[PDB]
Amino acid sequence: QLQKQLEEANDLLRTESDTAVRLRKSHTEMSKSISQLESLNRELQERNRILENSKSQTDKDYYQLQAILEAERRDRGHDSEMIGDLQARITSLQEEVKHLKHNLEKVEGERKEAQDMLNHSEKEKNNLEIDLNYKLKSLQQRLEQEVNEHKV
Amino acid sequence: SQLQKQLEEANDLLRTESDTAVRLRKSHTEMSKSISQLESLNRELQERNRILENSKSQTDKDYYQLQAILEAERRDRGHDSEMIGDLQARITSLQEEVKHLKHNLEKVEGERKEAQDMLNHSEKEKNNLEIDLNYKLKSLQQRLEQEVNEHK
Repeated sequence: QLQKQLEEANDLLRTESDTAVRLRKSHTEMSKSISQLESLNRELQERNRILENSKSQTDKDYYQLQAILEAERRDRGHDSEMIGDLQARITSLQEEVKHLKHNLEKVEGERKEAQDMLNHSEKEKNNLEIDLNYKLKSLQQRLEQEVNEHKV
Repeated sequence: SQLQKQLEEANDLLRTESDTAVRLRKSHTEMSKSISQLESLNRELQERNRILENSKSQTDKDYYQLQAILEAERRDRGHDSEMIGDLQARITSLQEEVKHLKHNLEKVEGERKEAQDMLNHSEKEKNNLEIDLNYKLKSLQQRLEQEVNEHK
């Protein structure tokens, strides 16, 4: 009868106030978890902020070494210009040497011919002087030998 | 009809209770959404970190490659500098060979000129001598033979 109807509402009202205790326990554990998670996510957010700046710093250091590389290259470039100009100057000097040598030779040849002509002129003139000297004296001797023939 | 009011309490409570059992079933589904979205953000945040750490690490590797390019290419500058010195030496030798040839050419051409002058003096001295004597001998000879003939 009703004794079986209240013995039911008994077991039911029990499990209800029972599972209400379990829900309250459920909810105090989820309060505790979401609070520890809010304090953890705060940490991961900060390690990330740090990572980011870290990576951005690594970038700057890379770029900075590139800038140094591109300056080196700019200098190695001036060395190649310089080497090029020394080589060109060398080439020019060499052909100048060649040319001057060839001129030396030629002028040296012309000096020789000149000296040959000079020598011949001097010898020819010398022969003349030697000849005239003896012959003129030979005239003066022949006249002397007549004068002195009758000197008493 | 007094206990009928007690069944108005119970009825009314089994509705306020059946109602907060539905506000819960909804609350819990709204929370299992948040938590699912947090899991999302969390996998995303973890992804960025991974990419960050990887991009950062590839940059470190590239940095060391870059440094190696600097060292390698800086050897080719030690050689460039040794060359510039050698070509600078080859150039001073040549500038001297030129200085010396230019000198020799000036002298050898001086010698030529002088030999040409001496030759012109020499020919002039001789031909003046020959001309003068020729004239003086003519008169002396004629007048002697004016007499050698007036003998007969």
